[PDB]
Order: sequence, then C-alpha cells, then structure tokens
Amino acid sequence: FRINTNVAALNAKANSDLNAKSLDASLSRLSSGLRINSAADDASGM
Amino acid sequence: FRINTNVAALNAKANSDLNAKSLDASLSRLSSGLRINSAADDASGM
Amino acid sequence: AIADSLRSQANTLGQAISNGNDALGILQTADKAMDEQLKILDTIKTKA
Amino acid sequence: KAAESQIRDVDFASESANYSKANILAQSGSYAMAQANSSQQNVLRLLQ
Amino acid sequence: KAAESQIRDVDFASESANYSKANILAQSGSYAMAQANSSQQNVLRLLQ
Amino acid sequence: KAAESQIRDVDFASESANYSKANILAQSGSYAMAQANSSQQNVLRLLQ
Repeated sequence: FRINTNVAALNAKANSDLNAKSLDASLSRLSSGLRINSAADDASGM
Repeated sequence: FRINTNVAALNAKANSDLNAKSLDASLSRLSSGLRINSAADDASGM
Repeated sequence: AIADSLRSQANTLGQAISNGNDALGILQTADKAMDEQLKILDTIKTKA
Repeated sequence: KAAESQIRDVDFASESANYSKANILAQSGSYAMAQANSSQQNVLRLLQ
Repeated sequence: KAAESQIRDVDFASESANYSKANILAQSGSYAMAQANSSQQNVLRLLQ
Repeated sequence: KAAESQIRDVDFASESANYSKANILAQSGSYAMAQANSSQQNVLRLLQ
C-alpha cells in the first residue's frame, strides 16, 4: 500500500519483456525461414 | 519494447530483400533459358 | 558518446551499402556489354 | 540435402503456433502492465 | 542499429510506470503542502 | 534503367516501416502533449 516503489509494475514489466524477447525470436525465425539464425540457439546443430 | 527503432522490421526487411534477389535471379534464368546470363555466376563456366 | 559513435557507424554503413550497389550496377553494365563483343568475335572467326 | 533441412530449417506448422501464442501473451502482459500502473489510484481516496 | 537503440531509446514499459508513479506522488505532495499551510490555524483559538 | 532505379525510387519495404514507426511516434507524442498541458492542474489544490 506504500506508493513510490510500485512492485507489481516492475514484476509485470520483467515478465512482459521476457515474453517480448521470445516474440521477437519467433518472428525472426518466421521471416528468415531458418530455425538457427544467429547460431546462438544451437551450437553443434550449426 | 522500446519504439522508434523497430529491429524486427529491419531484420525482416533484410531477409526479404535477400530472398527477392534470388527470386529475381531465378526469374531471369527462367526467361532467358541459360544458366549463366551475366557471366558473374560462373567465370570458368562461361 | 557510445551512442553517437554507433550512430555515426550505422549511417556510414548505410551509405556504404549504396556505394556497393552503385559498384554492382557499374560492373553489371560492363559485363553485359562485353557479352556482345564476345558474340561478334565469334562471328568474325566463323567468317574467317 | 534432406538431412540438412531436417536440422536447419524451421517448420512453419509449429512456428506459426509459437508466434500466435507469444502474440496473445504479449497482449495479456500489456494489459497486466496497464493495470499494475493503475493499481495505486486508490490511495488518493484516503488523502482527499 | 539495435545495439545503439539499446543505449539511446527509452522503453515505454518502464517509462509509463515512472510517469504514473511520479504523478501520484505529485498529487500526494500537493495535498501535503495544502495541509502544511493550514496546520497553523489552531493558534487563533488561543487568541480569540 | 536498373542502375537509375537503384538511386531514385524508394523501397516500400523500408518505407512502410518508417511510416508506421513515425505514426506510432506521433500518437505517443500527442499523448505526451496532452499530459504536459494538464500537468499544472495540481496547483489549484494549493489555492482552493
């Protein structure tokens, strides 16, 4: 109930950013047509 | 999640342009009927 | 400082892309021009 | 070539599912962020 | 360009949180000042 | 003609990205102006 340090805001922002990362990754895969683009998602597969 | 510097857009544009290049090349081959049109794809072949 | 350096480098690369595309245009022009000289030399040899 | 494709390329079947799922999750998370920011308006009723 | 964006541009996710928080704090502070100015009215009961 | 098109015409690929980005930025800036004009209402609580 103490204001000036909204904690639910920080938590929601962390979760939403962690999800936006995955959305971006899936979009890049959908665009390029390759499952391994940056070769950081699979070392030996590359 | 920061706007004014959309990065997924640039990535998708790069990939799509790289693909349109090959589409154009394949269409030119299909049109002319030769595999080496510009002599830039096989020097010794030419 | 870092952001301005990266902005300068991004702009420079964005212009270098157009430089490379102009070089591509020039080289393609030259090669597609040489094609006809090759065919003409073929014809000359055939006539000889 | 088929064995390489099995390792390298993505299957749009699963890829579009992942993408749409992540998109709906993005909308939900944005609503959650908006409500989290708004969740403190109730304090003013005490102060007023 | 993405590396530059990471340094220069602001993320509205956190920015709108900061803004709304500061706005509620501004309302609270304005109420605090309004009360502080009036906190001395009780002296008049001694004089009257 | 191709070499000229490389210099003169615009690629709708990047152009639509620029346009949509600028449009979202316009909406954000309009919200920012709307809030800036109102950011001074809290003074009236002092005066009242």
